[PDB]
Amino acid sequence: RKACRVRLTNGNVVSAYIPGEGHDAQEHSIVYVRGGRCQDLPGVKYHVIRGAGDLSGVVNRISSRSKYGAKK
Amino acid sequence: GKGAAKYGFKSGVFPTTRSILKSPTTKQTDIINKVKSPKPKGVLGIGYAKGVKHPKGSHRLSPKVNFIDVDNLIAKTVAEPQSIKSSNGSAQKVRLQKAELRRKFLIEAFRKEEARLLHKHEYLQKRTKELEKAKELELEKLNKEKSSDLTIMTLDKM
Amino acid sequence: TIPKPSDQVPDVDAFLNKIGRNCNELKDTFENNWNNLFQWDSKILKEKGVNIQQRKYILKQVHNYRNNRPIHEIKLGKKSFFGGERKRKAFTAKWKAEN
Amino acid sequence: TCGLVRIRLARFGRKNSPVYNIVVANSRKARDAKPIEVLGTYVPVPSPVTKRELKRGVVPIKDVKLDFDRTKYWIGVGAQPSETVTKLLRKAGILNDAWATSKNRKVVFERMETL
Amino acid sequence: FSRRRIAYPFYPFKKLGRQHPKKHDTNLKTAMRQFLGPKNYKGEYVMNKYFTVPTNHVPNYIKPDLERGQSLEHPVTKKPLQLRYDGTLGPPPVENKRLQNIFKDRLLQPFPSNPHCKTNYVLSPQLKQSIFEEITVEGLSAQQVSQKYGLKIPRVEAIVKLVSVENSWNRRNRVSSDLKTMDETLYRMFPVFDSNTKVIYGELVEGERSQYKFTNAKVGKVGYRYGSGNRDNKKDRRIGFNKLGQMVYI
Amino acid sequence: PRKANLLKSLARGRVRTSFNKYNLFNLYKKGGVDLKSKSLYQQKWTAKQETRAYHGEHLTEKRWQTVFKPKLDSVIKETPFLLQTFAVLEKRLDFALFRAMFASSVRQARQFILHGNVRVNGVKIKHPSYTLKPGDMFSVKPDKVLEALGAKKPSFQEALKIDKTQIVLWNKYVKEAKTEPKEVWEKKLENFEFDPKWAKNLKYHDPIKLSELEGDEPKARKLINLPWQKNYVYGRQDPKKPFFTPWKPRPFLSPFAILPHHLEISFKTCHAVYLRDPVARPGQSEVISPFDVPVHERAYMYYLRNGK
RNA sequence: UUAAGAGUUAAACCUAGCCAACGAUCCAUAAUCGAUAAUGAAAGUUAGAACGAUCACGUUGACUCUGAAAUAUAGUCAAUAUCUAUAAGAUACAGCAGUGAGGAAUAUUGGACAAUGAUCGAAAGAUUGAUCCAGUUACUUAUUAGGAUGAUAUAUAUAUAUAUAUAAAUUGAUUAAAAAUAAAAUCCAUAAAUAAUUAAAAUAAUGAUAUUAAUUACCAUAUAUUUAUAUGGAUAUAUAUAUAUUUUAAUAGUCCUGACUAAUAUUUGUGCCAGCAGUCGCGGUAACACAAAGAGGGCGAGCGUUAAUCA
Ligand SMILES: [Mg+2]
Ligand SMILES: [Mg+2]
Ligand SMILES: [Mg+2]
Ligand SMILES: [Mg+2]
Ligand SMILES: [Mg+2]
Ligand SMILES: [Mg+2]
Ligand SMILES: [Mg+2]
Ligand SMILES: [Mg+2]
Ligand SMILES: [Mg+2]
Ligand SMILES: [Mg+2]
Ligand SMILES: [Mg+2]
Ligand SMILES: [Mg+2]
Ligand SMILES: [Mg+2]
Ligand SMILES: [Mg+2]
Ligand SMILES: [Mg+2]
Ligand SMILES: [Mg+2]
Ligand SMILES: [Mg+2]
Repeated sequence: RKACRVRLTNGNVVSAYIPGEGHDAQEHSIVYVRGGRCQDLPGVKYHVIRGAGDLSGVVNRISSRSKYGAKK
Repeated sequence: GKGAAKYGFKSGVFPTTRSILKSPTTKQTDIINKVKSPKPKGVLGIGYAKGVKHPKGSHRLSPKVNFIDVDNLIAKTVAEPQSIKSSNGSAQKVRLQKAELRRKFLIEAFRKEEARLLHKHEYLQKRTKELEKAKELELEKLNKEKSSDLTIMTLDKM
Repeated sequence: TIPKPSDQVPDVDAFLNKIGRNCNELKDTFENNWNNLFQWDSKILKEKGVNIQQRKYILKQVHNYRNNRPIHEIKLGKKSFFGGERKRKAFTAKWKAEN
Repeated sequence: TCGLVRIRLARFGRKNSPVYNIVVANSRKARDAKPIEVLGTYVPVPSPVTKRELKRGVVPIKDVKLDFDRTKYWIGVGAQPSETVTKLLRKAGILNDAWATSKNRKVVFERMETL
Repeated sequence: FSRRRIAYPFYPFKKLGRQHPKKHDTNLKTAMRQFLGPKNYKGEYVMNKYFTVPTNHVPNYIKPDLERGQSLEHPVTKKPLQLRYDGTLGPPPVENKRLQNIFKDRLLQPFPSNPHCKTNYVLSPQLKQSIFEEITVEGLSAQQVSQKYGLKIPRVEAIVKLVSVENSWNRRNRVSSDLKTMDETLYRMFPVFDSNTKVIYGELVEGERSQYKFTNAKVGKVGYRYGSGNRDNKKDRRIGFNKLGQMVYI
Repeated sequence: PRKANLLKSLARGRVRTSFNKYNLFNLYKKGGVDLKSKSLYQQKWTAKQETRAYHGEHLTEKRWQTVFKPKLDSVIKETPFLLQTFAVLEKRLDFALFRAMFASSVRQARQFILHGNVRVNGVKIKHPSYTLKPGDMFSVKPDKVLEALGAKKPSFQEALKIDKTQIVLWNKYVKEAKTEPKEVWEKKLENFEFDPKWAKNLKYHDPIKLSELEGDEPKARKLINLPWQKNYVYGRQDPKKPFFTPWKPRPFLSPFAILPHHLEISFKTCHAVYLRDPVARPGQSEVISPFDVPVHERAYMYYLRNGK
């Protein structure tokens, strides 16, 4: 499972699960973090938003497009 | 929305309605009687007892209630043109007519407010006096209840 | 009804020049016709290209002429020379420094 | 309008559909703040009338609800009505022609009081 | 256990068999066709019992349970007709006794599933005229007429108003032949019923476009209250209709 | 409001407030609502589906929830109290039109209202949501009522072909009558339960040509002389009226012809009076519905809690 | 001292008290409230945006004048930070627009004083970023956002169950497997547009909004009580007058279908990987749970998700 370490704008540091088939997030990328924990992974309490910042929508996504930042 | 249910389900407040006469009028005898009645001292008392001392810099009894005399207010506030000294004036006649209307309106207001207070008090007193009839007829109905009694002690009486 | 020209006010152009307020630019729009000046309302003035402040002012002065009250110009209020009350102190400080 | 106590109209309703509240208020206080008293309501818009009713002879009616006895009390004390309130009260007969102004002939319908 | 259940007919019907691949048909369409019957060149479905309205003051409502799903009948003889293995509509094997055994109320029941629903009776035009004459002319109050004819007061008042409108239309002959035909048709489809404050109006001088009307009211009861709840951005937004019929926010 | 889609699908089999043939079949084949072998939530959902398909399909769900009145009104048999779940809708103007038989659907009544054909107490109301008070009188333009309760006006081409076929069959009948007249008369009497001039009186008719009659309706009007339709194309006596002009009741009208209790109707003038709000009484409910009390009570329990 | 009580402030002299485990003192946090909003069956709980009431502040602190009322958005002094005019200077946008920063995120450097108010003036009238209007933004709510009919296409010859042929017939499937009356087609409307006219907000007159709402589909009058037949100005035509009298539509997403939990018509790809997931949990060649096609179930100009409140 793909997760990232994210320093937020309030100053805290969190662990965020990157959903979707493919992540375009590298180090020093700008992301937006929402609540929600990766249930089967302890310590990742947050979800990175797909379609915001430097995270793009899931490529070739056609169902539940909104949740994954896809366009159509 | 819940609190409005206390007031007839009315949302929003009007300003509190003002009183034309701020103090009771002289003709309103009942308030004078309560005011000049003997002051009770005891378990439920309102004033310092006979031998009790009040603080050196305080007044023993509360300020006297100043009872309005409607005629006095009408004479001092509204008054009347003492003399008819005047001439034709574009502003003089206008101001005289304005002042006459205001005089009439305030006189009518004061008199009507006194009248409503008097009539209302008489109304409440009357209602109580008719309720006295209900009490006395109930007592009479108790007579006929015990008119048919054979003087033996009875459980309800025990 | 229409009120007749006075000897003070022979024609429409006299009225426009007298009332002032830069209204004398509207001579052409009225075509010097007294009757048309005293017959149409602000909808026609709006169509004819008169802007808001003017058509309101000319209707005011037309009413004044109808009821015989004078139609002399009253200049719109201007701010003080030193400036508005809020900026007056700073402007006076600067102006006194320059003189 | 002058003095501390003034009888005015406070704007209630929504955008593009005014109604007004005949109030007795401090001059120095805001227009829409709670006043000393609320003497009435005034709906400016005339009641629409059918084209037939224009021929029959009725006219649009504007609805004013007012406390006549209390407004007399406030006028007597020296509360100063505003121009619009002056116009309304003068039509009501509460105020006579002494309150008329130079800026302001025949009577088709004279004022009538009914129950 | 809930299942997405395709609404197949409860009664038995002749289902599809081996089909030409290009038919592209569904059982529901076959049920539709069997319920209707053959389609006429005019577009009608004469074979059905429900294509044509009744004309003897006895409403004809669907009775699928009492019919066992067979809804075809001879348009003239009115005897039942049912599908056959030959493929041509023909007489039934046996009489359906339940079509004969119809309860008196069930004849007036629109929908089989809802027994409480029933169709109101149509008043005879003579009765409407009698009510109109009794109230308008003789002066008998709506109470007396309602007691007389076993009707309700509001229905009586509605009858009077409708007969007034009918009188005006008849006076102008605004009724047309199509309207009369529809009236006579609908009439025969239903069973026939068997017997103070101070107000000041201000002065209106010439040129005034409207008249102020002043109504007496008491302080603490007159006004728009301050701090009233704003419901415009809420689901309970209050809406009314001006007397012109324009929707206004009340 | 809701965009109408798949309202009359046979697979779904939901009955709608309509006089349509497909709606008639959907009502026919349903039988009764199946609430058995279902949890309480599933019973409530099925009741919602069935009842909400009929009573207010156009109403939005979040709007119906606000309109829904949790407190009902009721004035030996049993009172069906919970059939009044949807009685609140019965005072809406469009529902009043549909119940008065002034429209073939609630959506058609809505279009009638929005297109200015409806009046309530003599003022033109253009809003379907207008609520009727008791005693109100509302009227619809008679042309639209006749269109609602009448068959579709055929196109010129369709009626022309229908006339072609009618001429063909009339010629066939007169031919067979001429060949075998006596027994033709006798066997016609056989259904109805000799004069040789009978077949002589009957007269042929000339087959028309679509190509030559196309686009000339006044000519086609003169060219037809059938005994039953003399000088007018089928269904187009006056081609400038919105309905089948030799006025004919629409097909499949008897199933849905319910006379409501709460309304008093005048078909001659296309007027109606709203007597009262529908009220349940012992053994009878004035809310015309195709569903039984259990379905309505399940829907009522659904809407009381809003699906909880 | 004050108009006025009081260790409120200043002076003097006495007594030893006062508060506190039903929580003092201290610390942290917070503007408070309603006939306001949310929620609940209710008690209550939450918010204090919007409507209204009270208080405090107008870059920070202290003091002074005036005054009835001020530690005033005043004055003096100082602090912070900028500008020039370099002076016992000015300014501090928590007034309306607007800019930069911070933020997940919250608009016009708009029009008019026409209305309702405020100030000045005797008056005419002047000013009004209050206010009224409009602009942007689905942030919220409401109304509209099209009804009826509709499973075939050709050929044959006062009645009426018209019948025969041929031809085709998209996706899935071989029957209770459907998509689907859904399309197309037909009938009839209306919105918009185009013409006229046209209120009301305001009257003595004044209309920003405004290319006004609304009404009629040529225009009036003349009678009846909305529908009509008439008289008179339009109207192109053909040849003053028989005729008709603008045109006209259609525009839906987003989530989900193992149970909770509504969603049976089935197939494909992957194979404890990719991935999903609110809880149970799913994924090893047969996945109803991942990624999809078909079908289906919600809500719908919104749908889902996150964050919070109540239950
Ligand atoms: Mg000057
Ligand atoms: Mg399920
Ligand atoms: Mg704070
Ligand atoms: Mg708090
Ligand atoms: Mg604070
Ligand atoms: Mg607030
Ligand atoms: Mg704010
Ligand atoms: Mg301060
Ligand atoms: Mg600042
Ligand atoms: Mg300060
Ligand atoms: Mg600002
Ligand atoms: Mg102004
Ligand atoms: Mg401005
Ligand atoms: Mg295939
Ligand atoms: Mg998913
Ligand atoms: Mg799932
Ligand atoms: Mg909405």
